[PDB]
Amino acid sequence: AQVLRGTVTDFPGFDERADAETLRKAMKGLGTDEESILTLLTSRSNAQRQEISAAFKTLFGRDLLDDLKSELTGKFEKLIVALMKPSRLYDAYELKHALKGAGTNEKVLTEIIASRTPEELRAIKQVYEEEYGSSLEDDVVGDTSGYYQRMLVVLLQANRDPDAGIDEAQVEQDAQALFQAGELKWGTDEEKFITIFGTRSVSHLRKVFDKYMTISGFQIEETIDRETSGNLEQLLLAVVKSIRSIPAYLAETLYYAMKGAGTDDHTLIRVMVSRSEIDLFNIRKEFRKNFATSLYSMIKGDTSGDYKKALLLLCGEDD
Ligand SMILES: [Ca+2]
Ligand SMILES: [Ca+2]
Repeated sequence: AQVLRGTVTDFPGFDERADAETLRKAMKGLGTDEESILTLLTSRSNAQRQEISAAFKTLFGRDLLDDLKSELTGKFEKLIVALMKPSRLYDAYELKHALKGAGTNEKVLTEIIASRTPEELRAIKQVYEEEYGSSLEDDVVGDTSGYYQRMLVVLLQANRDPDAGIDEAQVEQDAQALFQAGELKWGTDEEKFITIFGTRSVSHLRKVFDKYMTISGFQIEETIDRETSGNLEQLLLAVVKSIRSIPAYLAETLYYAMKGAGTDDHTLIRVMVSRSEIDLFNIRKEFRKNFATSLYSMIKGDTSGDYKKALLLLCGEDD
């Protein structure tokens, strides 16, 4: 399919001492030059941002991060601070920040654990432990319940079959189980639908989604309802949608985060930063295709200020 790319890449002919001085010049004295800051950081890669941060410290004896936290304000500050976080630690940080006793944010839990590949989930599990000194499963387990928690664990095991010629018997039989499960409202034999959804391979599972509607008339997603359903049905839907296309799922997330009154700035920030160098371009295409409107335009009509200016640049084009 389309090759996978972000909207941010290495700045060619990058100078971390020159960068560091531009940034210093933009904060030194009363006031701030927010346009210099947002225009520089937005067109430097995460790796480069970290390099500048280091040149900052060596040529001025100050911490780049703190200076930005005292110079900057609001949603704008939140966006730049996110941009500066090492890409290796970003996903674990967000997981960690969501797991909070009874205040736990399941939406974030669902969204990162359902759209990340095994390779990515394994790395997040290594990093999390290193940083917060505890394993991710234990924290998930301690702050979640029911088959929701059980399915989070199966997926965290980052262990789903590799692709191979499909076994067409297994597909019909597997489409059958899921049909019945839907009928009984996803609240019986969880152990059975759970092994199917988190262990079968992506190609096998795309065949199954196909058999299911032949053998049922509607698409799996129509048996779940993304507004009222529980934790578990919400996970089931994210999983089905991410199987079909990660960029299509992240594009929908961005859409419901702006769609309406206000904006879910947290969600908009978390998806734009995190995917800027992976698939933001692809998310842009799906978005446009599926919502009949460019992402660039929705952001432009939902945000304002330097917050808006930096997000339009990360977006980096009108589709
Ligand atoms: Ca200043
Ligand atoms: Ca809105």
